[PDB]
Parts: sequence; structure tokens; C-alpha cells
Amino acid sequence: LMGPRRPSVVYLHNAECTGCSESVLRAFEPYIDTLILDTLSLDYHETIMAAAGDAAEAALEQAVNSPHGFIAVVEGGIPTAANGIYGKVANHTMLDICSRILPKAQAVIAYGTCATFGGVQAAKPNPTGAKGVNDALKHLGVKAINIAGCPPNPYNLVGTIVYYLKNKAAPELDSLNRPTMFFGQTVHEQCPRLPHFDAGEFAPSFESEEARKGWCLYELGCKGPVTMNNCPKIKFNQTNWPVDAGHPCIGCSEPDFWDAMTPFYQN
Amino acid sequence: SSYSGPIVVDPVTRIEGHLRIEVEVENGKVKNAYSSSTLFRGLEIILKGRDPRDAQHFTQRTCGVCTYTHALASTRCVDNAVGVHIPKNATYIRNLVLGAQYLHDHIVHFYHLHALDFVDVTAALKADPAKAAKVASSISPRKTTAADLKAVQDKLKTFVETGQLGPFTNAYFLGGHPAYYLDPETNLIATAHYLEALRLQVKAARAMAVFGAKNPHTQFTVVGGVTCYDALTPQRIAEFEALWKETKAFVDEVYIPDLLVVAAAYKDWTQYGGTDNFITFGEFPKDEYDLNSRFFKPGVVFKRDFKNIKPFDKMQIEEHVRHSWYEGAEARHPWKGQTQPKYTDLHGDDRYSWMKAPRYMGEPMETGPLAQVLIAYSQGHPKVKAVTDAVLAKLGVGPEALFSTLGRTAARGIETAVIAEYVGVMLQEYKDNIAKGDNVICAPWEMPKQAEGVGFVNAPRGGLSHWIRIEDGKIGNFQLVVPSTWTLGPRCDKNKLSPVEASLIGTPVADAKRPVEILRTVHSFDPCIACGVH
Ligand code: SF4
Ligand code: SF4
Ligand code: F3S
Ligand SMILES: [Mg+2]
Repeated sequence: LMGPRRPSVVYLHNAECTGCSESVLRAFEPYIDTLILDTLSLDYHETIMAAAGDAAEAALEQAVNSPHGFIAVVEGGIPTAANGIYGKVANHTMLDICSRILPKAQAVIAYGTCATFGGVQAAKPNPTGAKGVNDALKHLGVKAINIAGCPPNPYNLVGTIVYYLKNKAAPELDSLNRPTMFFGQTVHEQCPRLPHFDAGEFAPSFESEEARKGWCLYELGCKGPVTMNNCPKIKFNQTNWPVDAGHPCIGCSEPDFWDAMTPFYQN
Repeated sequence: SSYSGPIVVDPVTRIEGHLRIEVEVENGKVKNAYSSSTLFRGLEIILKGRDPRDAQHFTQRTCGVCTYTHALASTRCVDNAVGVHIPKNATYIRNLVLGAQYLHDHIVHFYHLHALDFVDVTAALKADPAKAAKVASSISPRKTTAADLKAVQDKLKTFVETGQLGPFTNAYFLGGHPAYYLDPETNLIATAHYLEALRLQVKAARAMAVFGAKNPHTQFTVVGGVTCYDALTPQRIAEFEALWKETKAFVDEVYIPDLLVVAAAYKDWTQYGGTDNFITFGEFPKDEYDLNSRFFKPGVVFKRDFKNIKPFDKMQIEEHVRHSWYEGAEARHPWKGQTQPKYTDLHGDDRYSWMKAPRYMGEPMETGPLAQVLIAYSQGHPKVKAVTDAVLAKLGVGPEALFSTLGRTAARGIETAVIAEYVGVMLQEYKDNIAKGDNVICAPWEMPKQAEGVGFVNAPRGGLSHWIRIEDGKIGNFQLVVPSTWTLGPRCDKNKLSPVEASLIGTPVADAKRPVEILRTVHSFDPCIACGVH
């Protein structure tokens, strides 16, 4: 799978919906083919790898034990309840898999709010005791770079990897371990509707002429003011983002947002 | 020379989610099978007590491959519960984003999830690009030259001689494999198109964000309609239309010809992976409250009796737990559903999966493109009939060939082709409606204190239903019954094998260490375990 020349990436899937994986496939300039053939060596990835079963387990072992070293990218929360039983791969709990592999990585990136902070399955009452990577593995000294969002902007993953490869270090991180180059501003301070906000010009309903006219979505629940992300700047798929589609921000790059930001249509 | 004994495939890769497949092999053929889903999240438990308006944001996160589908199902479900009839334009926009989801999903499934079961990428290195170009140009109106395919070969050569095979590490085809049949040139064409599809899918997904804010995980639906006033503008409609047009060209000119070339080379695969019973919910409504207003209509078929399609009765669905890791053994209709995890480890108390086992009138039912296509055909759907018949004639096979792994794979292509065309029809109707001066996209509604609702989506993997019981204006019960739950859940309390389990019986396996034949059948159902278990 690996060796020298391209940096080895091991991509793990814990308790996840595969939306973070899909977001990376939307990579643009560079595209995912450039990333996989030229930039990186993608040495394990359950969604797209050819090997399955024992052959896939062997490819994972080969990648993790490489003298050349590897980068881990982790999608999904780690279920920790009932000794990790709620999530297994190859009959190993996800907690055990991550506890064994992540301390061997040269760097770990937690990709998506599930891997950074626990995510949707950690929402109350958290029946599987799902935890973010750094929370679950604090004891092992794992300190993943957290790229949050549900799913994050793939621009933020690629920018973080490129930085790491160039500088041999993590970029400046905020107090949630997210890179300040992407997460340093609220969604709200970047939003085109901020003049209506300042003017107290709020849509009272989605059917209203005020919503048609693009008035602020704060009264309809928008969490832009308490959410850190670069959505209005970079946008998604080179073309849009939630408020420009007329829907409030649901706070999806914040910890515990499923419980902190709900009801989503209230402020 | 043929293996007797167990084979375990864990993880099953090139699916969504965490699947363990177990088989018993006798004399080189599968005689028994178990479909074991090995992650649980419990979204139904998490939803209890919450605002019904919030359900679609949580359930969308059931799955990011079949992104949007669950937001759509939950929103249809809560729309239904509150009794709102959304405006025509909300129906059009929702329908258009769903049609775009199918095209993205099926193109990625064929190339990036399924094709490595059939395509030896490293043999593409020994192909003659000039011969390969001639073959590629014979099967498509798109002209491919020798230089075009050499560029691909040059790029692959450099990748392979680096020794870092990445996603091709330990592939079942490395060094050759008796169940891989393609010649080098066909491997090179398929590989070229795999790579091409990696960039094309970016545009197919972008089509959803034009109206739907972003992909993955759209953010434009609300109870009552949609939020995206910008979707009414000629600029956004034009942007959507251009992405759709390019995506449809790729379906017509690259995916379907490739599908046919591979199916022709693997015609033995009409002999494996058949199933008996089919269910489909219909999709792309004119009337949100009438399934029979959908472009594809609902139906149920037992024992391949397509001459006697039965009406779909939503009250005949029960989800079993006797072979699942939940409390007890009682099957439940989803408006009386229960999600009470109780793990017993693999085959502990004869339980082996986190999926429930949905049964329709007690029977295991395949859902997905092969159900939608066959039932639509049988209902006289003219577009489905014209495409299916032309595929059958190109392959030189009879309709019976459809009841197989190859047939299911072909049906996913037929449905992609048919939906790609129909998106243009919906788009034009949408445009026509705007031109009449209807600019309304959301309707007002009120939250009842007590209600029941159900939302039906025919997703790229089949019939999806979300079920809500509202109590004191909050979520009293919320149950998802997802297409992969139907197809890949375990046995029921009558011990009937699920569609995937049953389909696996009779599978030949040439090399037990590299059981690509099991992957071909399992991948032909396009499993989604995050969907199936939620
Ligand atoms: S962060 Fe969101 S999109 Fe990513 S795996 Fe979790 S639920 Fe899915
Ligand atoms: S729509 Fe949201 S992010 Fe934009 S100005 Fe209003 S509250 Fe802020
Ligand atoms: S919901 Fe998420 S994608 Fe951006 S606009 Fe809000 S942080
Ligand atoms: Mg369910």
C-alpha cells in the first residue's frame, strides 16, 4: 500500500454515517484523484478499498506498522458503553482498534463532529456511550487535530493535511483543537444577511415575504452567531451554503450541538 | 479441487457501514449465509421526547451516502402527521434533488464500490491502448482515442511502480484470479472511466447543492415545503440544468455502455444471487398524499409472480427481533416499534445482527433498483419497459436473467438511465409552473398535540419509511424502516433467510482466501449498514 515517496494515510471508520467520507470525495482543486494518486497514499479506507476481510485486515496492519510512519484520519465517534460492544470491525471493538492504532500515528486528524466531539450518536441519552477521539483516548495521550462539521468542509481537511506535510506540525489550534485558519470566525460574522440582523429585520416564517427577500433567519433558529466555521466564505460544492439556501445554521461544527442547539428552529 | 468450511468476510469493504458476512461452503459452493451488522447508534432512542421539527436533522445523519433521503423521509413523515399539503414547487424542488441523488449514488456505486469486484486494474497496464480505444469507441457515441487511454495507463503505471498500491493493496485480482474475466483492454476502459467518474460525481453532487445548500447533508427542507427562494431564479435553475445535462451524458455514454460490456463478459452471473419477493414504495409524486401519483408506483410481488402485483398495505410491515440484538422476540409494526438493545455476541441465543428483520405479510422482501424496475415494468411503465427491453436485447438474454446478481446490477443502471431522463421532465414542469406565476415554496401548518404520520421515500436502495407518533406535541415514538434493513437484516422469528442471505446460497467460490464471488452478490444489493441499523 505504502513505502516511501507518498505520505501514508490510514482512514478509520468508527460510529459514523459515511457523510464525512463522502465530503472528501467532493474535494476540488485538488480533486480526490490527485489527492490519492499524487499527494497521498491512501492505504486503508473501508469505503473504497479493493481488499475485504482478512486481506483488508492485513493491509491495515501493513500500513500501521510501516517504518515510514502514517497519518490517521478518523471518521465517527467511538462507542464506549458495555466495553465497546456497540461497534466492531473484524470482531474487534472500535475502542480497542483505535486505542491500538492511534497512538502509533505520527499525527491524528479527527474528521467530522462525530470523531471530534462525539456527534449524533452521542446526543442524549447516548445509549452507546459514544465519545469523540480525544475524549475517548485522553488516557493514551492521543491529541487529534479536530476538523468539525457534519460533515466538515473538505477544504478544511485538505488544507490541514497540506499544512502538516509542509510544516511538519499542526497549525494554530483553538481551545477545541480546531485549526484557527478555518474555525477562527463565527459563521454569523461572515454572513451576507448580517445587515438585516443588525437592523432587526428577521423572517418570521419560512413562507413570509421577509424570508423571500432574504431577511435574517435568527428568529427561525439560526445558530450562526454561536457557531465557528468558514461556510459563507468557502461555501460547499463551489456553489452554496445553508443560509444562502434560506435555512438556518444548525450549529453543526460545535460540540454537543445536537443537544446545545436544539430545538433547531428556536433561539 | 474445492473448499469445504466457513468463510468470514469482516469487514465487507466497498459498502457503507460495518457488515460481517459469514458463509458455510460445501464443495466450493455456499450452502448457508448470515448477514451480521456490527455497529449500532440508536437514533430512534435519541429522538424520543424531541421536537418533531428537529427529527429530519438527526435522521439525515442515518447516512451520508444516501444523504438527503432521510431528511426527505422525515419531512414527508412530519408533513403527513401535521396534515400540511406542501406547495407544488416544494414538491418539484424536493423531487429534483432526489433525482440528482439517485444519479450521483448509482454512478459512484457502480464504479467506486462495485467495479473492483469485476475489473482487474493492474491488468490495465498490459493493455494495448489503441485496441482499447477502438473497443471504447464501439460501445459509446463518445469517441475515445489511443492517446486518451494511454494517458490513463501512463498515470497508473507510475502509481503501481511506486509500490504504494493504496486502495488496491491486497486486491483480490492481484497476481490474477480465476473469477476475474476481463481482457486487458476492457480493464483499461473500465479503469479510465473509474477515474473519470471520480471527477464527474463532483458535478452530480453539486447539482444537489444548487437548490439544497450543500452535499453531503442538504439543508433546504422544512415542514410545509422548502426554504430555497433562490431555487426559483433562472440562474440557479440554469446551473442545476447544466450539471444534470453533463451527469445524464455520463450515465448514457459511459456508465451504461460499461455496465453492458461487463455484464456481457460475466453472463454466468445470471445464474447466482436470485431472490423471490419484491417490495417498492414508488417515487417522485405529483400528490404527496397519494403513492399512486408517483412516476414509479408502489407494489409488492411474491415468488416472482409479476402478473399478480399486490397493492402495498403499510399495515402489513412488521420488524422482527428474534435473531437481532434487541430484547425478546416480538415483531412490531413501526407505529408500535421498539428499539431496546440487548447484545448477545455472534450467534448468542441465535442472534447475530444489529439490524431488525422487516417482513411483509411475514415474507422477506428484496427492495432497491431490481424491485423498482421489475414492478414498474410489470405495471406497464413505458420508459422502464423501453430501457429494460433494450438492455435485455443488447445482452442476448431473457427476462429471467433479471433474477440474479447480474440482473440487479443491470437494474441499477436501467433505473439510473430512466431517472436521468425523467429529471429533465420534472425540471420542465417546474419551469412551467414558475412561468404561470406560482412562486410559493412553503405552506403554513400547525403542530397537533397528538398525531401519527408516515413518510415514504423510494431511495436508491429501495423503500424507506419513517414513522412518527406525536404525544404532547413531542416525539413519542420515531421508527425508521430502511431499504437495507429489508434486504440485509437477519432471519425473522419464522427463521426465513433475508434476501441477501438467501441470494448467497449457491454462490461458487473459486478461492476461499479471495472470495470475490460473495462480494459480487453482496455488493449488487448496494448495502448500507448505517441506514440498515440507525
Ligand atoms: S460528523 Fe456528521 S456527517 Fe460526519 S460521520 Fe458524523 S453524522 Fe456523519
Ligand atoms: S441568517 Fe444566521 S448567520 Fe446570517 S445574519 Fe442572521 S443569525 Fe447571522
Ligand atoms: S449547519 Fe453546519 S455546514 Fe455551516 S452553516 Fe451551520 S456550520
Ligand atoms: Mg428502525
